Formats: sequence, C-alpha cells, structure tokens
Amino acid sequence: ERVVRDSLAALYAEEDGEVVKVDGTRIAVRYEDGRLVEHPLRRYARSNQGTAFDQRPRVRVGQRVKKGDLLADGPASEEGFLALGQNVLVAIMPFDGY
Amino acid sequence: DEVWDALEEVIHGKVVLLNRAPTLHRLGIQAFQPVLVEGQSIQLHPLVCEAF
Amino acid sequence: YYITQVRKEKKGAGMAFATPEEALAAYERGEVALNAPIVVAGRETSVGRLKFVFANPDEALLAVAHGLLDLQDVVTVRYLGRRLETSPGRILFARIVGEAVGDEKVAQELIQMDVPQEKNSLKDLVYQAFLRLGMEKTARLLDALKYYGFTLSTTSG
Amino acid sequence: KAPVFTARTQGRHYGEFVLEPLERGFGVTLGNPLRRILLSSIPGTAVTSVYIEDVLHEFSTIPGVKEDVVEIILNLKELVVRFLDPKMASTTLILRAEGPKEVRAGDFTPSADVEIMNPDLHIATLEEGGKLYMEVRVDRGVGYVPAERHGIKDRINAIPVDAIFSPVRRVAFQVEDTRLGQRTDLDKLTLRIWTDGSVTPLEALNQAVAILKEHLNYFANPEASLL
Amino acid sequence: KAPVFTARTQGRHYGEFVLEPLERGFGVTLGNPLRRILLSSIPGTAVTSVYIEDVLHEFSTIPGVKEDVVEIILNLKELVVRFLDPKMASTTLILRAEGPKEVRAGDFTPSADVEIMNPDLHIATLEEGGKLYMEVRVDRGVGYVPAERHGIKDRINAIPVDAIFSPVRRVAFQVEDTRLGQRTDLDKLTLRIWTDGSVTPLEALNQAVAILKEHLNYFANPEASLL
Amino acid sequence: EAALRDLDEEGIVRIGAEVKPGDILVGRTSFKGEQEPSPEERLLRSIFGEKARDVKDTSLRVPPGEGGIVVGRLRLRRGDPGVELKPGVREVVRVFVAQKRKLQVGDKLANRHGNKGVVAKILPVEDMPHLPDGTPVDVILNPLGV
Amino acid sequence: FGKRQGEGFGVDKREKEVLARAEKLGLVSPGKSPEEQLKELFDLGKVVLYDGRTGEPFEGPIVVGQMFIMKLYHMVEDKMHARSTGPYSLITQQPLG
Amino acid sequence: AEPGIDKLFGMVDSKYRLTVVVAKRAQQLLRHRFKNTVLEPEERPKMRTLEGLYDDPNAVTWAMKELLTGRLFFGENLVPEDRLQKEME
Repeated sequence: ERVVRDSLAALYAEEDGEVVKVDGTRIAVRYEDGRLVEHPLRRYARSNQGTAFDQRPRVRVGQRVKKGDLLADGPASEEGFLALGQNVLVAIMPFDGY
Repeated sequence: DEVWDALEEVIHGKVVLLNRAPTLHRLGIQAFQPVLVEGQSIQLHPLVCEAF
Repeated sequence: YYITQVRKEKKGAGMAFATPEEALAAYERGEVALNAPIVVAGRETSVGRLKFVFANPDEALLAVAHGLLDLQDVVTVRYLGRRLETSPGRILFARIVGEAVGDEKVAQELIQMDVPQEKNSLKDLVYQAFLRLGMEKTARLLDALKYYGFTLSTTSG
Repeated sequence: KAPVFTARTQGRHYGEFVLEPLERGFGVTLGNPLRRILLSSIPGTAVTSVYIEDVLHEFSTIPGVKEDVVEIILNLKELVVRFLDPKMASTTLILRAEGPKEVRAGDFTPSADVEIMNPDLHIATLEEGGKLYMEVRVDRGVGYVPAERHGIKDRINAIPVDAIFSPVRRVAFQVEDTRLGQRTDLDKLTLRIWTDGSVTPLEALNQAVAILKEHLNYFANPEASLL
Repeated sequence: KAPVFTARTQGRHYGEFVLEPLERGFGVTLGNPLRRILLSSIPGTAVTSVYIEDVLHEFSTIPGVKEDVVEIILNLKELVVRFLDPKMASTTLILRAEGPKEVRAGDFTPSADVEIMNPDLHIATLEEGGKLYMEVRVDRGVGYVPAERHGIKDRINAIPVDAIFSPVRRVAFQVEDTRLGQRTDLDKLTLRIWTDGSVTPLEALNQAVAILKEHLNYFANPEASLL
Repeated sequence: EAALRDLDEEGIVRIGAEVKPGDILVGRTSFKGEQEPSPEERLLRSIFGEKARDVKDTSLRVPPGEGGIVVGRLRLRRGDPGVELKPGVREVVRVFVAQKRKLQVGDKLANRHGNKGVVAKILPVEDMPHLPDGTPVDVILNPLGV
Repeated sequence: FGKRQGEGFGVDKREKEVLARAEKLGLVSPGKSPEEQLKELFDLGKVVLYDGRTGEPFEGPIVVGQMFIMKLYHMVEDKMHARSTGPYSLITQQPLG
Repeated sequence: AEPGIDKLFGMVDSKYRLTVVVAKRAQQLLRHRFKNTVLEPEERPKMRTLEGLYDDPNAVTWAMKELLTGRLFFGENLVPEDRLQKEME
C-alpha cells in the first residue's frame, strides 16, 4: 500500500468529504471546507517506456471518504495495493520438456 | 497459403546459423534446418543448450 | 534415472523362508513388502522375483500397463536368452536404446543395465554409441533419450 | 452386462451423468475424451463486435460512465446469449441507458429468438448525465478466437472483441467403485458438466458423443502400403 | 476438413497408421482411448493350465529335458493358438514326444478347431533317453490375467499359468505438428500396433474403434432426475 | 483509394483506425530533385499512359512489427500562435498508436523470488493438468529451477 | 474435501492409485484411510493431479497453489528482428537500420 | 537431414575435401538445372507436397546423394580446367 502511496501514481482525497461525481475521466468531491474539487483522471498516457499510465475510479457516488482515502487506482495498483502481476494457479512439475 | 508453400520449398534442405553471444568456442555457432513455427520466438533444441 | 532406479522396501527385513510358497503367503498377509530383500532357501531374493516371472518384455510392460506393477519393482523376466532379475523400467530403457540404435544386441552390449542411469553413464553411453555406431545413429539415440526422458519425467510427476 | 444410464440435471447449467457398470479401465477411456471435446469443441455463442455511439476505439472513456470501454468489453465477454432459432447464425442487440443506474445485462432492448441467460451481469455504471448507446454483434462459433483474428468491418467505429464461444464452463468425471456388477473391480463413471445455460449439459454431452463418433469413423478406408 | 488415413503394414504382426491432418487436441483424444482398448479389451486366447507328467510342483525339475518347468510355462505363454469357430470357449491341446528331440510347438498333436501360428516355437529340448507327454488348457479371454487370481483345477497335477489373452503385444502412438498453409500447429496422429498374428493389427484397430463407439451408444436412454 | 481510406482531409490518419506495418500514418510528399527519367522509365510510362509527377512519396509509414490503433494526433505548424519550431522545418505531426498485448510465446515471466522464465508453450485448457474437481492449473513450473 | 462429500463423491480410484505409491515411498502414513492420506498430502502442499491428455493421474503427488507472477518489460531492440537487404552506411559500407 | 554422412567422411582423406566436392558438384547441378545428374529417376530425392511429390530443389542434397553412389570421380588436377566447363555446356 505504502509504495503506491508515495509513488503519487494513485489519487487520494485532499480532505474529508463526500463523492458527488464518478466517471472514467474525473472524480468530483465536496470537502469539509465547502470547496468543490474535481480530480482529472489521467487516461492512457504514454510513459517513458511506452507503458500506459491509466487511472481508474475506485469510489461510488455519495460515498463519504476520509482524508487520505483512495479515490482512483493508478497503474499496477489494486484497491491501493501494489499490483505488479497476476495470481495464477501453478503446478510444480516437468512437462514434456516444454 | 500459396506463398507459404513457396517459402517452405526454398527452405527445404537449407540450414541457418544460430549464434548466442558470447561465442566462447566454435559450438557457439551451430547450423540447423529451419522448421516454420507459430509465434515470434526461435525454438532451440534442448540438447544444444550446453554448448551455447 | 526415475525408471531405471529400483525400489527397496523395509518391511521384510531379511526374513527367511524355506520355500517360495511360504514367502508368497507372507506377502499376502502383509508381513513382507514386495521388493523387501528376503532369503528363500539359501538364495537371496524378494517376493516380486517369485510373483512375477515374465516370458518376454512385452508381457512385463503389458502387466505394468494394467496397473499390476510399477516400472521400479524388481521382477524375474526372460530377456535375450537369459533369465534376468531386473525391473521393467530397466527393460524399458534397454528397449529405448535398442530401437533407437536399431540393433538390440549391441545395445545390450554398451548399456549398464545393473545401475540407475545418470549423468555419467548416459554420457558414457553416448560416447560408446558414437564409437560403435556413428554420428547419425548416436543422433537418433539422443533424440530418443530426449523424448522418453521428458515423457517419463512428466509421467512420474 | 448392459450398462445403466442415469442423468441428474440441475436447471440448465449443471448436469451429472452416471454410467454403471463399466469394464475396469473404461471410466477414463470414455470420460476423458468426452472431457476433451466438451471443453474444446461444443458450438456456442459470444459477442464478437461492439459499437458505442460516441466511442471511436477501445481505449476510450464515456462521459458519465465509470468503466472505460476496455472494462465494458471485459464485461461483454461474460455475456451469455442463447439462440432459440437454429436457422439464425448471427444477430445484433441494442442497449440504450440513461441517468443514475447500474446497466445490467437484462437492460438490453428485448428481442425475439434470443435470450440473455445471465441478466444480473454488470455492464457499466452510469451516473446522472451518463448515456450509453451500444449495439453488439453476436455470432455463433466454436472454441476461442481473439479480436486480433476476424476482420469484418460491421461499422467504421465497431470494435472487435474476444469471442469465447464454447458454452461449457467446466468438465470433471469421477471413476468410483461399483458393487452393481458380476465381479468386484468394475468402474462407475460419473461425468460432471457445468455450462452457461445457452446449451444444457445433456445437449453438450450428446453433441460430444456425436463429434467423437464422427471422428471415430475416420478409421475407415486406409491407403495400404508395406515394406 | 477430411484427413487422409494411411496404413503401412508388415505381415500380420505390425501396423503403422497415420491420420493427418487433424484439429488440435484430437490426436490425443483418439490416441489414448484406442490405445487403452487395444491393450485391455481385444479378445484372444491363451494358455491357462498345463499337466506335466512325472512333475508335481511349479519350481521343481523334469529329467530328460534340459529346461525346467518354469522355462516350459514361459514358452507356453508365448504360444498363440487360433480358434476356428466363435462358439468354442476352451480346449485342451496334447503334446507327446520322446527321444533326443528338438520339441517345437508344431509337434502338438493336430487338433481340428485349433490352429497353431507358432509352428517352430521352442518348448523343450529332449535329450537321449528322456520322456515328455504334455497336455495344456487353452481358454479365450481379454487382457492379462495372472495364474494367481484363478487356480484352475481340472486335472490332478496341473499348474495354473499366467494368461496373456490379449493378441496385442504393444501399442505406441504420438502426435506431431503438421502444417496446412498458414498454420503449422495441427495434429498428425501416428499409431503403432504389434499383434501375435492371430488377428492382424489393422483388424485389431477396427475392433477397438468398434468397441469404443459401442460404449458411446450407452449415452442414449437417460433416467432424468433433478435435485 | 484503399490505402488512403483512413487518411483524413489533410493527409494524417484518423483517430480509431487500425494500422498494420507499412500503413500510412502521416502523408508527405517531397520534390524529386529534377532529373531526367531514364529511357527505360520513359518507355515504361509511355506504355501505361502515366505522366510523371514532380513529387515523390515520403510519407510516414508504420515500421515493421509495430502497429495498433490510432489514439492521438498532434500538429504543430510554423506561422501559428504559441509554437516555435526548428529552422527549415515547416511543421511536425505526431501520431500516437496503442496496442493490447496479451501473453504470448517469448514473453518473460517472473516472481518476486528470482524465478525467471520465457513462455514456451501455450496449451489448450483440455491438455492442462487439472484437479479431480475439474479445475485446471494456469502455469506449469519446472522444479529443476529450484 | 468436505464440499466434495456433500456433493456425494468418494475418493476416486485414480487418487487411490496415487495414494498407494505415496505410501510405498513413505509420503503418507500406512494404515490411515484415503481421506486421511489425502489430508497428509494436502498439508504437505501436494495434491493429486490428472493429466488432461489421458485422464490418468500423474504417478506422484504434485504441489499446486497460487503464485504471484509478473510479466516483464520488453524493450524495442528485444523484439524479433530480421533483415535481408537494407540501407548501408556512408563511409563504411555496412548494413544500417 | 544428411543420411550417410559417416560414409561420406570415409570417401575422403579430409572432411574439408568432402565439402569442396559436394559444393562444386552442387554448383554444376545448378548451372545445368539438374540435367547433368547421375541419378536414376527412382533415386531422385523428392519433396513431400500437396499437388504431388516434386524433385528436391536442394543442390547440396543431390550432390551428397550422387556421391554416395560412387558414380562420381573426384581428385586434384584430374582434368584440365578450361576444357572442363567448355565441354560440360
């Protein structure tokens, strides 16, 4: 969790507040101080190595979030946890030389 | 499929050289008869992996 | 190595019997294991060498296919004019080397059928096949050792 | 003897098929080839193309929609649609939706001779102001073919999707003991078939035996030779 | 498509059968089950009991003969006999000889309903001044049945014999990649069959595929319940 | 006309088109550098009734082995507000292409423990080793690498 | 295993064939029931596994489970290259991309 | 691939003289489009193909096949050089 936190690839709530809009391009939340902030989601941007930098929303409309609560997952993150691959069912055995 | 057959006929009997670096002895280069294969990878016989 | 290695079990810890009928009876009570070394009359043997006495390899490998036997069990089998005490796996290996080389006589000449096959004996086998048979026959043998090598490694899990 | 058949089905998705008794070694001799064509060669349906009104390509977002088009196509790959008309090979389905709702599979504009088998399947969440105007080409096929293969151009802005045609989700079989028999060591085969509902397990098992018996007839008139 | 089905034989004991080309997975789908049937279901005949004069045990010896009783049973387990009518379920063959003789299997007293396809098969070597009279059970069955399960008791001094009923000696198959234009990953099934000559490998194969499709027809009359 | 279908009005490829190696992404023409057409070139055109253009095709095509579908476009023209460009360059055009890459033979897999491997064989779910309940495994790893 | 009994299935004959050898080598304790021997394998991390090509089981128990596996980056120069004839450099006349 | 390769190494004192013989003979086969072959039609190497079994287009394969028949002679200064190709066309 902390790796994706300090990498600034995910998106988190600046303060306590409630989510009012959620779509693939933006997440708008109304915070305590009364401000309305919409957070643009970077979508299919190109990294130095050509990998897709893509953020995806992880909150629902009307969801009340605390400060530091996750709003959008960055690349290689699942609900705020580093997601560098897949969990696959493996069998440890030879197999016809392949 | 007409020209894949054509490529198969020019390949027949011919050999290509396969080289893995570093070439430490002469067996770092060996000649094989090519078999056309699906994918993007060269398929290397397992008994020659020691030499390479 | 897995098919040419031989089982040795603990249960029959050198138990002695006067007749093979007594040993086969003790095996049916579960007092002696199949390949546990035992003494019948004065000779050393095991239950499997008394229970399974095959006329030819095709009968021995047929029995293994029917689940009555594993390739690693030690058994009496008649192969190439003499009555051998060996495992079906060791017979299978000789069948593999023989049919790749073509002549099962000279195959039996350069195979060490009394030990598990390993890195060095296989390496020695390849060299002796190169000397006796030549390049292409040794290449066919290597492909055969490859095929049955992977196939049996997967089979045994 | 004469082996007894029984079939204990559950809805249109699960089916157990027992066979008793069999000679020692026929449980796997029958069950495994049955499992192999079942999992591989049962004809079925799947989405093969998708058009969304204001979407040019798969790497797009829809205003007022949480999921991107890649996710939507991911969800559409899970849509199972059975055909009632065997004369029908292909079709097209419409889906329009508005406002704050969770567009599920059953929200498609209904159509005769086709039936959604998993209407609770999620498609997309639309918030207030969100519009999703979509139509999906659905074809009949077999096996698995990725989008990268078939090229049709149904529409200029249509998006080909991966086609997972086979309606069979899982196959297992169990070889057990049976005392229903003359001797002691006979087999008891029990096929276990899971499907998506488009094709019942008994239909798939019947089609499997057909494909096997069809392929069995290939050992017929050989081209003889001898050394 | 429709594959070519070739056959390369050598006498009545060997057969090479290639089926090519075939859609992926089917070479294995056809291979193993046919292989399993060939080694376990094809019916044949086998020696099941022998009466030996002057001998009372399976581990003893016989004078006038260089071989012991164990070596005799081994040679009889290699004896292949053919029954001339299907109605015959068993028979008893007789052997009688004397003098310094090389006793082959063609030295059995000729029977009517039984042919010996091992005319020059070594059974025993008789020396100067030895006696050998012999009679042997021949039944028909399937597969491999040891003398341990069935202790047959129709004579007084008879010994049970391991019953190698199956006429198939050995089965080997493999699938390899064959190419058809664009694609290089299709199934080429090669089937290798050895028989004892009583039935040819080709006519052992058509029976295996006939036993298989017979077992597939059992999936027809279901007892539909549902839990 | 077919090789130009996905080119818009001004010669650069449209967003959403699928581009395979060799396809045109940005159309461009360059003056030939006036030289005599060869006598063989003259007779060739006389046979097919084609009058020689004074310009050659130097358009940006997609390199071999690369491709995908166009997702972005960008044009920077000299003499337009906000942008200054290299001397001698009239304008630059940038096209962004995206592709979905699923696992294939040759791709490199690894775990956090240093186990490395290249995918060598993609196998049908039917051939895969499976549990008694019919569940198949996803990946087979050789114990000899341990 | 409990869910499997609730569905009405005992220990498969192929599993008992594997359990026999796991006892021969000494991987399960002799005397225990089939379910107990399967449990002695399962907490060793090992399970009975069937070959999807034959229906027969692999002769020994086989440790399966979930493993975290990543797909690693693929540089541009690592992709499949192939030249017959192309550009050649100016001063040295050697092949040039 | 190359059957009888061990027998080919025996026909020559040096393995490299074999390569020269195979290569040079293969060059003559290409120059004359396999008309100058010494092989009978049933021992012509074939290529398994749909639409029939054509002749193997590999000249190195033919040269090795011909050399195994003994129907070729090889050696140094065996015949004048210019008179060779002048009289072979």
